[PDB]
Amino acid sequence: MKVTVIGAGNVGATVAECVARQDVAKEVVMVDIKDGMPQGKALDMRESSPIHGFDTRVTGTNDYGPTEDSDVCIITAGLRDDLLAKNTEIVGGVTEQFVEGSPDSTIIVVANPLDVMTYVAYEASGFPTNRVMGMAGVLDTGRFRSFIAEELDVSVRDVQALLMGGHGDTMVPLPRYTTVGGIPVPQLIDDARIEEIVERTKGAGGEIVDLMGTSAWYAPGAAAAEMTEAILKDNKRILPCAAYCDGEYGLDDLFIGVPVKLGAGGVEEVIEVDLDADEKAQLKTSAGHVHSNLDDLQRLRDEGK
Amino acid sequence: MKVTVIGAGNVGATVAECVARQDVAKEVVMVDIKDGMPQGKALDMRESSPIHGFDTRVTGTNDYGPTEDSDVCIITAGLRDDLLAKNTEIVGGVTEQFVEGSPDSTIIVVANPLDVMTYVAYEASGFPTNRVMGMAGVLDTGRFRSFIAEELDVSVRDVQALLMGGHGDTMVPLPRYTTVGGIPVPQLIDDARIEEIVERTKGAGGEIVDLMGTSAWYAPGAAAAEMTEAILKDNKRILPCAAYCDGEYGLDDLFIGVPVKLGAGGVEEVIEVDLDADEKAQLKTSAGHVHSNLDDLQRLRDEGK
Amino acid sequence: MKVTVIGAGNVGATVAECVARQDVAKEVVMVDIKDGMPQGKALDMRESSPIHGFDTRVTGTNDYGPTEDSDVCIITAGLRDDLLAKNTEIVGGVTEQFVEGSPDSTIIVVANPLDVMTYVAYEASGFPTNRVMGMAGVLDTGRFRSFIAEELDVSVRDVQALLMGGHGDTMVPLPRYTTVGGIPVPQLIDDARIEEIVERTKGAGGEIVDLMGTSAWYAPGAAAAEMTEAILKDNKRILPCAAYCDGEYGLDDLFIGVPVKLGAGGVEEVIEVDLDADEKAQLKTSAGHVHSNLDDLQRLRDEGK
Amino acid sequence: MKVTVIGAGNVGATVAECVARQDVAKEVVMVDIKDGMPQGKALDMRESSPIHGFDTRVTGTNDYGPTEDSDVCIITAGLRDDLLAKNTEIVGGVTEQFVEGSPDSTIIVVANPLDVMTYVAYEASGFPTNRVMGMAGVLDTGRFRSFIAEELDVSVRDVQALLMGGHGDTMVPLPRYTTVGGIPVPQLIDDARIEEIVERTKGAGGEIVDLMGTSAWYAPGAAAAEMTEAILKDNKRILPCAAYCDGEYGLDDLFIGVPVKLGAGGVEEVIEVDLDADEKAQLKTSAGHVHSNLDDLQRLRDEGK
Repeated sequence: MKVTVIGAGNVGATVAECVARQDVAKEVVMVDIKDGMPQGKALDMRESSPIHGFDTRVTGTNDYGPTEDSDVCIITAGLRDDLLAKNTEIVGGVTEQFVEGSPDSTIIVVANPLDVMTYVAYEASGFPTNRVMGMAGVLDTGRFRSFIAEELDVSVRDVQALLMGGHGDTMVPLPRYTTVGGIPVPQLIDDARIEEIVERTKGAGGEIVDLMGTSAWYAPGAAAAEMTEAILKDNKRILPCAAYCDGEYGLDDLFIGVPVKLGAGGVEEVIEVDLDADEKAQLKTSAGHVHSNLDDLQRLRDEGK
Repeated sequence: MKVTVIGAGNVGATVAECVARQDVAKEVVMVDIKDGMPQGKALDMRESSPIHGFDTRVTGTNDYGPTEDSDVCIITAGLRDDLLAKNTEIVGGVTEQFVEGSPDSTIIVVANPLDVMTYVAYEASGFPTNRVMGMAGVLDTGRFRSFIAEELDVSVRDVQALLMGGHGDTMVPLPRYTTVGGIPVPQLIDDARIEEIVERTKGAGGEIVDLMGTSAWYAPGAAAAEMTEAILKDNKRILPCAAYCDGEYGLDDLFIGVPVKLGAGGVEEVIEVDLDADEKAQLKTSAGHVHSNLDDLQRLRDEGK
Repeated sequence: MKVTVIGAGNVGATVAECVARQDVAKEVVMVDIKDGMPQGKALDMRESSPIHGFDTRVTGTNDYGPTEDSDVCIITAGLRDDLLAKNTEIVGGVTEQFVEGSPDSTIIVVANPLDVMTYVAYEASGFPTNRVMGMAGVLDTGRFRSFIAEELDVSVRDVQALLMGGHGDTMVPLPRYTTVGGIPVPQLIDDARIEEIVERTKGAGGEIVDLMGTSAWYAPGAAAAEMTEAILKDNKRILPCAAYCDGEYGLDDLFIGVPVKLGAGGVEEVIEVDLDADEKAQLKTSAGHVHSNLDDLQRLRDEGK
Repeated sequence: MKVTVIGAGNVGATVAECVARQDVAKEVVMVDIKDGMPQGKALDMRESSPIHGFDTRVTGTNDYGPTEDSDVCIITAGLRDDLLAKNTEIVGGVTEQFVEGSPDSTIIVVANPLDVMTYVAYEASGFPTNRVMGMAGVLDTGRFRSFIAEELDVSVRDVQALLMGGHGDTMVPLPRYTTVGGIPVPQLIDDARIEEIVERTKGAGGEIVDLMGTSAWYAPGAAAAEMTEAILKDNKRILPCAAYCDGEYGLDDLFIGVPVKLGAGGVEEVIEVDLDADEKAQLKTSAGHVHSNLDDLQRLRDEGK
């Protein structure tokens, strides 16, 4: 099996290196427009291979030829209307370039705004809906779990969480569907502290930008690599991702963050969890925000932007 | 760090090999009364070490000298009144033999009946209550999770469960504290099927005996090795184990299956989860059964048995 | 990918569990004639899967239906003329039963006498020579490396060794092709001690039988599982195995222990290392012994045995 | 156990993340002068911890307080006379700052020029010679092995190599002490191709700089993390590192690249491999170059630089 990562910056390179370390794929190919960068990073990773002990071949290139016949593609290239326009162009374009040579692939998008970029890639791909998804929920939940584990001083291995919706303010937290060793977290942490943690999770990306002046990559890269492993292994992970919904949660014709079953078939099922009145209202708001962005897309298209 | 496993039969040898494969401990020592068995198994494991790639030294012996200054001890030696008498003698005796040379150790008991044998070891040890525990819940939950994952066709990595109480009929299942990707399992599986799975979990040990004519070891060994890793790593796992309860769940002066935080301090906390009326009634019944066994212990002591 | 293990005794079950723990194959199937044993062991392994964290499905059966469309098969069923006759019957028979349903598989034999049983399986298989091999060298080298690492008090990770030929007296040790952190072992250990270690390696199987009264399984199982991983991953391991030689080392028409490149194509290359006069003489003797066994095969066939 | 990494740039952060992923240390602390960078990177790594599944706590700070009572320290801070002066100041200074709070630590230096910086740190540390070493050989050998594995199309797991001396032109390659599955590489690759690979290894750092415009970090970080693991695990790895030599190879009073045994005692032994006339001449030249740098140090000290 063969994996392509589009974009060889911090996030893309992290995806590539994490997939290569798993030693499941035969090859991982980084493609990027910047001459020499994917080549240098790939060479550095290959030189690390005997030390870590993986045989996955890592390649870097500026052309799409070497990405041909890929099984999985992770799209990380990407920098309100200006951004939507700029990233739409980047994501749509690289998707077109990629799918010509890999018609049987499954695509994982990591570009903002994430739910809308997932749709942009789906449309440019010509693939069925199950073959395109976005990484967000796994990062958001990894963050939430890390904060919970820190608060309780418990192993991260025993904290599980479900989060839905979009990123940031439109992210939909589900503390009652967050557990520690099977125990719902509201039994262990009080409401005010849970709400503090929810707010930190919503702003987590910006928090890191504020500290170091650029956005995260270790956790975003790990999250996309986990989704890649599930596809390659066909192991049926249940993870929250940006996925096409047809009727679930009463949403339709929409890519948004939902729990899914992931395997060789891409998004094999969208799981429907019970949401109470307030949670439905939050999800409705988040869906409204995705539709707003979709509307802006067409307006910007109309205007030649 | 150094680990002793008392008993070099199928379960003990599995504990030893699993701990050695983790490559955390410097040494693992199997001690057993049968001349040549722990020696042969340890030699076979050492000869496997370059193939698997672990440096943990595995030793086998018939004497307690080589177990001295151990950090963790897992007691697996062990074959109603006849059994209680026989295993009490074995477990109490090996505990006495062991603790003389390892006064600073933490003990994990794997002998039936499990809750009572955990007490027998505690009493023979002279250790504080936090330093002695029994393996049961991790095996029971591993079983329950495996059945759930099989039923839903989902990754075992995404199924979590909490079970309390004793083994078998007195095991206390908590399906509402069982989740798949964060989603409570009763939302996904209907009541009749959940009850089928609960009953299979209760009888799981006997099921294997009925198939192959002797009791399990891969899963019991893995479970005790997981508990050992938590102590060695001080990683604060939240796991159900037979632990001393002082007031939790309204139980007192009692070792029974409860969720605990495990680390270098042994049982560092007993976590109290919310139990509804029926669950409390089930736990009360299970506690009653442990007390019955404790009563039988003293009767058999009185009678010279 | 799918792996079958024929024989669910100590060695076969170890192969199965080790392959399942690697979490590379989708399924591992143990087949054995003894009702209930493979079923019980497979169930125990499945119940361990959430504790260890693997999604490979382990199945046990008494029939060959469930082994169909396997990619790799490891044959471990098997108990001088009496043994050769008995194991020839077992190995030839199970091979016939297996290949009917898995015509595209690669076979790894673990039955004694190993070089001759590898040929017996090849003949019963109808497969090309590259698709059938025997496990011996990886076990012998794992043993030799473990003894060297113990003698020097160095990591097993840094000791490498090459051994050729058959098992036991006809095993061909190559101390000058044995290194520690790249340093040939004769520079570190003196001749008399190297010869002690060579003799221990030759008798290692019997040593364990003498200690515990039955033969090893942890290291033999690990060795066959390593060979299985190489095929599944197509990672091009260079390992000593019983392989068909056409001209290499001047041997012809012969399965015997040689360094090979292993990948998806089975034995992809037989590597020819330089042997000095004494080493050639030893290999010639070992080949003579394999031919003797091959001769006995046909004599026993002639005699209706 | 606790690990400090001085410098939170690409290399230091890679060391930290690699050590944290091993899940052996309780805590890893990155310290760096740049406000916010180690904090941001550490937060990103902590948020990745539930996804990868490690409990090692990663901390970032601009002060040395949080590094106190560290067991291992990896020094990666650091940018001919100008460089020697600049890095001497950085390395000596951070060493002084660090050892005040961690008097029982072992130090691994990753700053250029590597052999001389290892001495600078040793002198600033007040530690015995066994407690200070430099990372170079493991990176150089990882590179050489990767090139060999690529050339032969074999697993990196089966290629081992020994390299001594300094970095670059003064690096001392030992192709006859380089093996593939135990087979010396000159038996498989011809002289001209081996020399090509040796020259590529010598210039490997510059090759990457030439491709991407900045120096490597995946492989350098992996190499220092491997050395850290050996100390933490006390596993007795035999690896080439910059270590203090007292009489070995006829060198004296000198830190230079040699094969060593690494464990809890730091550099526990310097192993002496047999060198032929040409190899001795190469090592003598490399030692001459280290002494030249040592001489320059004192000249620059004399001159107030």
